[PDB]
Amino acid sequence: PDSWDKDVYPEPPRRTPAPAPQTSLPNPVTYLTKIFDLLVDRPVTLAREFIEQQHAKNRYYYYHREFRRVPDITECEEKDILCMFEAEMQWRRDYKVDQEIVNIIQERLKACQQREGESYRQNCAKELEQFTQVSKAFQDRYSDLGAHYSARKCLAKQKQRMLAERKAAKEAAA
Amino acid sequence: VHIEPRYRQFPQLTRSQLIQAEFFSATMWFWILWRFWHDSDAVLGHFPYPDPSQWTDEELGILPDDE
Amino acid sequence: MGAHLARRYLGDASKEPDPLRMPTFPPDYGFPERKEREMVATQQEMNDAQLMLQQRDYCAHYLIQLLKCKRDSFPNFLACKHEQHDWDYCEHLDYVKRMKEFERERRLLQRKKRREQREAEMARG
Amino acid sequence: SFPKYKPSRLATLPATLDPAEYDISPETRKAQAERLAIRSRLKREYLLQYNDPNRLGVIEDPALIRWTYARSANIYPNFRPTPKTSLLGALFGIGPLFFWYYVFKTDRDKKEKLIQEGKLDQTFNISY
Amino acid sequence: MTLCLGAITTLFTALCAITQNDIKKIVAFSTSSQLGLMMVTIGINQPHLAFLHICMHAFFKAMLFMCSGSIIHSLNDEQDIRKMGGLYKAMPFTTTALIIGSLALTGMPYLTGFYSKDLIIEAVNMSYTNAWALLMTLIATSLTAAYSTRIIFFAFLGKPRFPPLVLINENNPLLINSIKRLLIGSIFAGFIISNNIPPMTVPNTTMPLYMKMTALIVTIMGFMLALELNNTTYYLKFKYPSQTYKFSNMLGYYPSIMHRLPTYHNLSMSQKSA
Amino acid sequence: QQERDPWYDWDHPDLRLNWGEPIHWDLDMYIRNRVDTSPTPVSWNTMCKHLFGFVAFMLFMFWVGEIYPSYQPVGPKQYPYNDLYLERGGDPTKEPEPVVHYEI
Amino acid sequence: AFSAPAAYLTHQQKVLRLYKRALRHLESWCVHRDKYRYFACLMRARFDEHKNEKDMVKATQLLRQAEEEFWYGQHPQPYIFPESPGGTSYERYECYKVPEWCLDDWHPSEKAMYPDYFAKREQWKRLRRESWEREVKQLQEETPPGGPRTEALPPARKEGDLPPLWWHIVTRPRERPM
Amino acid sequence: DPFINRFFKYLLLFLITMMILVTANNLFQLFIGWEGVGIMSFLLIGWWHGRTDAN
Amino acid sequence: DAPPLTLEAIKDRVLYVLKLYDKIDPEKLSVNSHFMKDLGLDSLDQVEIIMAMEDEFGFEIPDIDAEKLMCPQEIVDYIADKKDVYE
Amino acid sequence: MLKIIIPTTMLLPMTWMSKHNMIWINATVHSLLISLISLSLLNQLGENSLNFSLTFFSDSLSAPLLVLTTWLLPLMLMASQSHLSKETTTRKKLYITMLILLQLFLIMTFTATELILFYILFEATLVPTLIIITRWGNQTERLNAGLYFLFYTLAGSLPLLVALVYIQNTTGSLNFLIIHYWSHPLSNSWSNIFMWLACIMAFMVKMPLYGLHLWLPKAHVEAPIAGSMVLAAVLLKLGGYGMMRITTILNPLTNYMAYPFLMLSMWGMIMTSSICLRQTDLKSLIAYSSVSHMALVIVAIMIQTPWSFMGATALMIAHGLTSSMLFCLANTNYERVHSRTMILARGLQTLLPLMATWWLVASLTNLALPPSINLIGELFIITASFSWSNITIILMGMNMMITALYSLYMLITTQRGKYTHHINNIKPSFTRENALMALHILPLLLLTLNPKMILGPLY
Amino acid sequence: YRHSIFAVTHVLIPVWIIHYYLKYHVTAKPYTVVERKPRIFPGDTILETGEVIPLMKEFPDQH
Ligand SMILES: CCCCCCCCCCCCCCCCCC(=O)OC[C@H](COP(=O)([O-])OCC(O)COP(=O)([O-])OC[C@@H](COC(=O)CCCCCCCCCCCCCCCCC)OC(=O)CCCCCCCCCCCCCCCCC)OC(=O)CCCCCCCCCCCCCCCCC
Ligand SMILES: *P(=O)(O)OCC(C)(C)[C@H](O)C(=O)NCCC(=O)NCCSC(=O)CCCCCCCCCCCCC
Repeated sequence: PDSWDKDVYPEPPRRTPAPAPQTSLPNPVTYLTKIFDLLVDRPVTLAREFIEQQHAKNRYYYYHREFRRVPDITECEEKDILCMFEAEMQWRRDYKVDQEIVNIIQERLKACQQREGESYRQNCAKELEQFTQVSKAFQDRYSDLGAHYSARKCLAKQKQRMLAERKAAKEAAA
Repeated sequence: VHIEPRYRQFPQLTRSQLIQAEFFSATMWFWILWRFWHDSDAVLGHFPYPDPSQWTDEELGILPDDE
Repeated sequence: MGAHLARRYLGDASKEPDPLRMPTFPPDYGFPERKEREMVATQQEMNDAQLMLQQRDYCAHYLIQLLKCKRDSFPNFLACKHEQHDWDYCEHLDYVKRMKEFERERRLLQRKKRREQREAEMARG
Repeated sequence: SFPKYKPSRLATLPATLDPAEYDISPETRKAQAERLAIRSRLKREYLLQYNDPNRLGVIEDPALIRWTYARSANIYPNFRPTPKTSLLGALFGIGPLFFWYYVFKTDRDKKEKLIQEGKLDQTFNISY
Repeated sequence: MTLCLGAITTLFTALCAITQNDIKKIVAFSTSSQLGLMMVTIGINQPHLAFLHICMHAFFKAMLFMCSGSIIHSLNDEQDIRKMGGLYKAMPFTTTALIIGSLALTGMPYLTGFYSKDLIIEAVNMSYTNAWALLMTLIATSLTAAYSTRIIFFAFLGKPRFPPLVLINENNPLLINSIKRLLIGSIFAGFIISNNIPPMTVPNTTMPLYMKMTALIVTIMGFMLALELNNTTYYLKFKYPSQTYKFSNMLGYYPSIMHRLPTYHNLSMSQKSA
Repeated sequence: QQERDPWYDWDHPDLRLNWGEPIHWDLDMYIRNRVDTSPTPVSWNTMCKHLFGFVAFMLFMFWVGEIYPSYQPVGPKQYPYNDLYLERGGDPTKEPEPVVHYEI
Repeated sequence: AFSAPAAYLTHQQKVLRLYKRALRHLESWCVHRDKYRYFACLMRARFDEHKNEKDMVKATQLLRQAEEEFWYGQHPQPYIFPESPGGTSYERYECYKVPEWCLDDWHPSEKAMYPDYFAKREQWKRLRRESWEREVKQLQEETPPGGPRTEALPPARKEGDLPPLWWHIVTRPRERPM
Repeated sequence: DPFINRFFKYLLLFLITMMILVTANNLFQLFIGWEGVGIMSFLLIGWWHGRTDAN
Repeated sequence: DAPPLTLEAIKDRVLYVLKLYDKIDPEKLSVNSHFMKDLGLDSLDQVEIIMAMEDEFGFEIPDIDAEKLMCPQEIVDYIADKKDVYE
Repeated sequence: MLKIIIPTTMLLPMTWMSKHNMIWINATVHSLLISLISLSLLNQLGENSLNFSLTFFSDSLSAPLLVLTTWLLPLMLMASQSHLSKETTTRKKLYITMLILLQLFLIMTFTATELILFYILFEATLVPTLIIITRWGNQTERLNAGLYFLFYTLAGSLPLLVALVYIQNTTGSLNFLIIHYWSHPLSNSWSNIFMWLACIMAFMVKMPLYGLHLWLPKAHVEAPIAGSMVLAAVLLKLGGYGMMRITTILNPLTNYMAYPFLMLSMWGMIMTSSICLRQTDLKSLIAYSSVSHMALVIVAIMIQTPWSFMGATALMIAHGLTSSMLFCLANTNYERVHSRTMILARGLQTLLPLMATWWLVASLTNLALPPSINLIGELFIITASFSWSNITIILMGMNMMITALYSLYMLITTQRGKYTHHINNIKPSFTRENALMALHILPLLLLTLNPKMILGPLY
Repeated sequence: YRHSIFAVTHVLIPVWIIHYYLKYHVTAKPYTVVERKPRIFPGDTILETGEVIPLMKEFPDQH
């Protein structure tokens, strides 16, 4: 459907086998599906058609809010409260966006596991790798900031990580 | 149906419950016999169990001890 | 249950096979030319049939055929006797192959014991 | 003869097996009569107050009041610091605290050592 | 650990069941033993057999409990097999329903319990299992036959022991129809469910003949031994109970000690110390 | 209160207490819903010994059965494609160690 | 439960209670009726054998020995009547027992739903209120100055009187209230 | 039984909680069904509230 | 459920049991005859009679109350009073 | 926040100028209106708090507590009108004035944007509470209870005042936003250790921490019904709110100074549950249950993770509602029989059916029955503690088992069994009491329906 | 008549509501309702693309 992006929420093309009966007995599932279509599907479809027809008469729109980029805590001077506040708010919004990214990847993983069913171990290796990478990056960024997390604390953690990486690289090149 | 209580005597029974109990017991035994007639391998097995002592060293790939 | 447990526990574990270590001898040791087992169903076919990984043995093709026969003849759930028997026969053949492997391991172990005993006797003499 | 029954704290001695029930002194009968008289007086008071038509309320129980007072308010005034009380209080109020502190401190020290050594499986451990 | 827990549970609960005098207690211990058997089934890596046994046991154990309740209601809230008796002819339909349920529970060769219990026993015998767990499972099957024999023998066979005022009346359509609905399932549902589900595991086609008959042999052995021991009760011979009988009847002394000692210590610590 | 007489006409039949009689310090612990101290047909020491012996025997025999298991005279089961290397989640890029099963 | 207990049990009462308890537990052991009759006749034969004993000390010793034998040989799971204290149906209906003082708190509409019953209830209440003074006076007249030495209660010594302390005995909830 | 309607309501509530437990897809919902059947068992075992053994 | 008891039914059943007792002659048995004074029984016989009535009616009479039931009419009155029988 | 503060300061003249027979009606109606107005604060932002002005601000942590206070006031009014029928009009107006002042101080406390103003207001909450307890309590022990409560709280709080003024002198501001944006690490030294001790000990005494809790049984048992309702629902949450607010500047010293408090909280949670198992007084049982729940909240705050703060907030709200309901039920039974002994009145299930239903629901919510917000908060705290260490699961499991045991023990003892024979003054439950129970319980289930409203800023 | 009135309400109305909820609201966000992919056997016809999944190789038939 056009409600969601098929690229953001991937789904393999469905392959439903054609029915090839081998008995002269009737199909109770087929009969019950026909009865369900005649008793439930058509009434709910008519009701939804009327509701959508009512909706189309008073059509109106809502928008997606856009935020421009602002200087971050690295650019903010020491004890500059206005810039610090702006950077903290931007960092919090980006944190929420990253959380939703991790949620999207996790939902993709769950859906692929359920879809593949009995052979999920092999067929879902692609989605497990993406989740592994995303979770590793997210954990490295926001692992142990604490209850009173802040952009300053995350920046300090990144500085510590960069210092450790630089020391390791210098030791390797030595 | 109203069943009068008895004192120190066998209770009053009904032909309906008598025939229902007989019918369902006969149904159980008929089902058991009918199943044992058709698929008897569900109880007695279907495939023989090999006797490994009768397998030859030729087919088991065992060379002579001296060789 | 069985006599093999009694032989291994109340007897010579050296002459009885280890189920966890079997086989302990090369596959061609005693077989001049030995043929690899033939697999009929392919990996893609088994994956499409979504057989359980416990069920993807060398008897998987008969299981796939049985599943297809069962799905097609749905209301008549008694029309797959031949396919069920074929799958069971293949499983029986696999089990007797495993039994042959166990017996081969046992007699190879006792043959090795006899050979090493004879070599020890020759060294002693 | 038959094996004897050993009474315990949580499986007491049955009345029929009590040796004191087969050695009845004349003093014991007088004591039993006195106990029955006490019970009868209490029962008479309760039954009078219970069958009074004009009573509307709860019959106060002095025994219940004494029980609830002794269980709650009369404990501290009768407490004297003795060696037994001091040892029991120290044990039951300090030992568990230090025991759990030791357990959790050792666990967290091992966890931190593993984290520093970088050989602890922390993958997928996003929520904390 | 699951296999060992299930084995000890089924053995202990069956052993406690074979000597209870309350029919509801006997059925409850039978339920516990069947749960232990299901836990054994899970422990040998046979999860689907456990679910199949869940369904079959639901059917026939529900019917058995309904028959027990009918007996209790007919005999004026009497739950003692020592006071029941003569109900084979006093109550025909509940009698035949209980006999069918007991046969299904013990693994009658083609009833509802056959398509789960027999496969469970074969899987236990044919797998890489704990020897003690396997032995306890077999003994628990025998004791299952034993306590089913006890229920039937002391509830339906013999002479009446209930009070003289006979208020027996099982002609209610509600009771009859409910037991009928749960009775057709206790005979035919196993076959239908077994033949309709797809194969969830590889079958055990090849096995020794004696190992194929292990469930039936132990079931018949338990039936015969329990029947002989129960028939010995008619003799005019009175003997004091044994240590094993006291242990089995009193639930292994587990409720006594474990319900009096730990609770006493915890409650005493609650007030004396805290 | 479980030990107390059930047939007596107590003022509090469920609690089995009379009005005005002294209340035990541990009444809240000795109610019929709580710890019971009534005599048993078997001695407490005998019950404890039997229960502990039974559970210890079961644990010991479970350990013995674990070290002496029960199996069948068969070899390991054989699976086609390198013991199902790819189906169990093997790395497609990395080449597995080949596993070959022969006829017998 | 309807009889006021005495200060002690006599030797005859002790031995009779032991006899009944032993017979009950033997019946628990001997499930079948003919076997129970046989062994109960043997038990009564034992009691008859010890029935005549001039030495009360020896009689008490025999009673103690019999009590020990019973405690050893008792059935671990004896038969108990369903309504009896150990029974499966004991105290099942205690939640359905509601008293008349709860009854008199009803709304006027609820009372009006049952016109004839409450007239008789008011007659009973008038009878209760017109007799309490006589009951308490009779109780305090007959009791010794020291106090009641037993839980027994006197009957109505007069033609126009009711037995003292009767209201709750008479108006106790029915055995199967609902 | 004076409260057979309440008894049937309790049976239906137990059935609902058991269905929740069986059909639950995540651990929190499975725990919801778990505790629901537990509390319904508590309510139905002590059906006769005047019975100390039932409590 | 069960039919209610009546005074006549209780009396008939207790007399039935007592006439099936073999130490009592049914001809000289009436609802007012005493077990000890005019029937010639003793304490053990009275205990057996009380146990028989307990079996007959399916409820237990406590030992403190059973010792005082010295007459068939007393047994009838006690059972009716306990079972709430008034007609 | 003035749109909520001023209506209470107008409730005061309304109470003092209303007619003698309309005081309760007016106070209840306008308290409900103020609660409806204060429901607007639940519309929180996802990035920062609601800064109304330089003095008052609202947050995702402050909003649910304010709504709880505004909703709790009318329930206290109903209970007070129940138990104060014979008082004179002037004393009724004084009692209502005390309740109004307490609500006003609580609102200003939860909305104060500066630490010193927060301290002033959360200390000001003592005076109306002390007056209510020591004036309208029933027993002789109300005086001793008030003394214990007042002196415990003040001995805790005075070093907090010294610490706050010292922090102001050192850093330049006590504004919460400033101390959060300008927070600096706390070095390991004796001076910083004692500053940490001052702040945390003040709030632990307010919590209360195990070993500092005796004032809670003393005050809760001996206070009137309204005092007991406000002491457990809101006044206990001042410590948790303060600890959540104050721990911004105490890091990383909290990682090392939390061990004694964590051990005390866990073991005392176990001990107070065990005490609840063997309590002869119903109010004492409820008070010790409150102690256990607040000890769990203390554990969550001390371990100090984003998952613990959410569970802590949810548990605070749920415990407030549940404790208020339990205290109300106990007060109704006390008004029936004029005694607090738990075993005095039994068979209330067969004497008062709907009240037994209210008891059952309250007991079910007291133990963590899913999907109630009690369970949500407790489970979040348990999971955070499991991440902290893997024996906290042992302690939490023991606590949960004992919690279920004592909750159902209270329910069975009070409701099940057979009624007391001689207690014949148990009139049918009043419409007012049933409405009070319904208003206690329904918001709990609605919050279960919508859980994110009480999970705090960390959500 | 009672059976018909019961069946229409208790079964028909809830199934209408549930089908409307699932078809137009639940199946409007991704991954809300996920069906396990159908099993495909050799010698089959994939309906979406008109594909023919081929048969397996010859079996080494035994008896
Ligand atoms: C620390 C130990 C840990 C042990 C762990 C392992 C435990 C395993 C236990 C297994 C079960 C044991 C038997 C039941 C015990 C309870 C008996 C009881 O209470 O009965 C009363 C109860 C009836 O009581 P009641 O009607 O209320 O009346 C009261 C009695 O009158 C009252 O009369 P009573 O008191 O005289 O009756 C009891 C008395 C008589 O009852 C019995 O003997 C019943 C059991 C008879 C059958 C079991 C033995 C033979 C089984 C195999 C036979 C065939 C073998 C194969 C042959 C062919 C091979 C090719 O029992 C005994 O004397 C003991 C026998 C059992 C011993 C168990 C193991 C040792 C326990 C500890 C040591 C002390 C033992 C001595 C006793 C205490 C000291 C004095 O009996 C029954 O209901 C029937 C019980 C037996 C039915 C089932 C029989 C078959 C199933 C068990 C055997 C396994 C068969 C399959 C094997 C498969 C292998 C692959
Ligand atoms: P009535 O008032 O006539 O009653 C006559 C009595 C018995 C009161 C006599 O007047 C009397 O007191 N006689 C002397 C005292 C006496 O008889 N003492 C001995 C009696 S006890 C006794 O002999 C019991 C022995 C056998 C029964 C023992 C029970 C043990 C078996 C139980 C096993 C448990 C399961 C079966």
